[PDB]
Amino acid sequence: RPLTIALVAGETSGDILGAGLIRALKEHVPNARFVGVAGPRMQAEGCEAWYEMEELSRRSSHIRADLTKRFGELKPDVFVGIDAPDFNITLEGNLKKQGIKTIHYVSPSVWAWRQKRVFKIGRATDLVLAFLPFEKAFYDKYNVPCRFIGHTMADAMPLDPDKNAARDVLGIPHDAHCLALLPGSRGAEVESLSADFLKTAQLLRQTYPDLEIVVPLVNAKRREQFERIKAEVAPDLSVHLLDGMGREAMVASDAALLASGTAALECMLSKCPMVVGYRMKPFTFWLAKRLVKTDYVSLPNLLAGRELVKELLQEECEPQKLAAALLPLLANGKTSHAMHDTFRELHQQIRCNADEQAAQAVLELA
Amino acid sequence: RPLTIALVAGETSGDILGAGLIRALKEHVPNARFVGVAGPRMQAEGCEAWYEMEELSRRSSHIRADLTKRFGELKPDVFVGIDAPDFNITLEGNLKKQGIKTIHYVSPSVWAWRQKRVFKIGRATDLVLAFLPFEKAFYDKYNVPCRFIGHTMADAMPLDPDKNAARDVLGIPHDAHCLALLPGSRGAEVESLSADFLKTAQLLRQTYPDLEIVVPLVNAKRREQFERIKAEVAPDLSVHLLDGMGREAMVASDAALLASGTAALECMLSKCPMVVGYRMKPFTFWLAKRLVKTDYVSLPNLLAGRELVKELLQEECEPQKLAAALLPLLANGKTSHAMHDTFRELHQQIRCNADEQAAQAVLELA
Ligand SMILES: O=c1ccn([C@@H]2O[C@H](COP(=O)(O)OP(=O)(O)O)[C@@H](O)[C@H]2O)c(=O)[nH]1
Ligand SMILES: O=c1ccn([C@@H]2O[C@H](COP(=O)(O)OP(=O)(O)O)[C@@H](O)[C@H]2O)c(=O)[nH]1
Repeated sequence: RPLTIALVAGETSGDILGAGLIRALKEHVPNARFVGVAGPRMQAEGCEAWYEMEELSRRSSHIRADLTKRFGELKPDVFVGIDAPDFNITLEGNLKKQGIKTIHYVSPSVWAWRQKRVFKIGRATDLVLAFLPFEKAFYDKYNVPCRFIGHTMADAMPLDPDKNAARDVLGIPHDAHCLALLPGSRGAEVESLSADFLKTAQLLRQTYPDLEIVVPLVNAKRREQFERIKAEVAPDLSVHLLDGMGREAMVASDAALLASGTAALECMLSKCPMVVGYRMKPFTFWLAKRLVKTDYVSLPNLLAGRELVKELLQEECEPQKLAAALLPLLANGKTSHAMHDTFRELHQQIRCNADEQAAQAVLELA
Repeated sequence: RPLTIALVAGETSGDILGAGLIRALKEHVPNARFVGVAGPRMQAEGCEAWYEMEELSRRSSHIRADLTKRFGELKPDVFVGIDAPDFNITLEGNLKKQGIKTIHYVSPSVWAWRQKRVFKIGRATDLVLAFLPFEKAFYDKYNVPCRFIGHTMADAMPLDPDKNAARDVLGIPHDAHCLALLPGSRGAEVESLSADFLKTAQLLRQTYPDLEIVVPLVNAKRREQFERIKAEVAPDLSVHLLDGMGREAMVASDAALLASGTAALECMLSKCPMVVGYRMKPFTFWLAKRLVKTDYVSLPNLLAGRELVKELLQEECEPQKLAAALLPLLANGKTSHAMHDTFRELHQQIRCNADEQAAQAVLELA
């Protein structure tokens, strides 16, 4: 049987990676066969599309079950889960259980929000392909086979971009200073940063009165959001509102002000000096930092030094798991009595007559 | 001169702490004088109100400037900043510069989101008053004088609450199992958790068909938000919607399902077994964890291993600071050229022909 590769892509970015992977493999094995969940680019390269990438939830669970069986029957030489970790990691695990060799393409950095998920990746995969070196170093800490392959955007973007050519595309004068404002691809980011970014540009106009200001907006919604904010904050500030074209804007500009994330890497490859501005809910940042630091989020467990009360976070905060955790407690029996007694002990440990303690602290210092 | 204490409270919770502190001090010094920013409870105990607590932004900056001068003239024996860290920490610093002894009451855990702010607290204060032991242990790590005084809520809540009395207040039958649902005091929490909490209760009704469900809602907005979600998720689930009364609901219930935060402590003091459910943006949790782990958030600095590009986060993401950071870059001179060359070096380090690397990884495993 000729080399047969199973692929699953779940988004346009993954379809691009998959098509590039197919082309490179056909160079070494022109007879290779490719099947799975394919977008139009993978299909154009010959990927058999059992399902369309756009089809990636009830339906998703059904597809993953079907692929688990079919890939099980097929026994492909390798399975490559292309990104889409919420779908592919579990699938990679199901196939590894059947002895099939699995690769996960792209570090699921956001998805792997806790140690337990790193171990899930390692158990589900024979190898992880990581774009960046510090991602490989991360998995090195866990004896998880990971190969640093470089970043495809670095292959696609030249070392020395043409600033003047980008300015010609955007109609930006070559003699003017030019500032790129990337308020973010997410609504939360745009809402948090757009006003401050506009005020920043207003301040800079005081020094550079002919400063060109280009604003690449990823989609119509984010655009309408930005115009709304601008109308209330800086109605008289003339700017270039662009539909996409963030790459052109950054290659063209002399500096960029970015929310953060993928833009900062693309900006680096554009050779545009940048300043990164970001703002997040302080309350949740504290919770996260609390968790990273202790594995807990709730005060009873911090006071007890153990998982005294059950904490179900993120994907574990789900009805079935919540109900299973509450059922022993609603029984109002032995378990509830033991938690009751520990609660009384901790209550006593922090019952100190704080008003008097504070009053004494004042009097000592005085 | 009789003992003279300066106090600043900025919210109702701080007014309660301040009034309790005033009463305890008057026990030891009935002639003591109290002045500053006082709510109605502090005033009732005799606190001279130079400003009303409700007045705590342009106006806030003006008040803090005025208090910096006046407290400077007064030279109070002690200044106590009662919570409100965004106002009081800077004020405590201004007064310490004048030799005045300062105490900050209540650990500013959320406000102190990074090391630099812990050092700010230590420089601004002679002592921090912390409700909880792990908060004191935190400041012990930084040689920041901190006194663990216990939690005032533990003083106010009895060790053995009366479940049946709370049920009588709420009209809950004594023979029924009762579940408290606290979907959160913030709109983001209610939106994220209300549906899953309702579905959880629906599942539990399958085992406890007479289960009472009490939902304490902090305000009318959060209430309207919850009813809206319930109308779409569980219109036929009968529940008790309460205006506040979270304490009564928890003392009364046999178990509680809580978003998290202050509720979990109050639930512990209510002797109600609990399950903590929480959900936050994965993307921002990763950023935070990224920062906690490295001090950076942007990919260029992670690749460089230093602050190659300026990152201005949270309170530093402000127009004046953003503009000052962009001005050297817009100059498009020596600095921009050095960042350009480093960008080209990092670009080369991750330009590896990833498609071919990935293809080779597949072929090896096959
Ligand atoms: O304010 C902005 C923020 C981002 N982008 C562009 O949007 C693309 C995708 O950004 P995203 O944050 O969505 O990266 P992802 O999460 O998809 O990897 C990037 O090429 C950016 O250049 C933009 O045009 N304006
Ligand atoms: O879904 C909820 C969540 C909280 N609370 C109550 O709201 C009070 C204040 O909660 P918060 O989270 O605002 O604590 P804070 O941040 O003010 O310290 C607490 O006593 C809780 O019992 C409630 O009644 N329903």
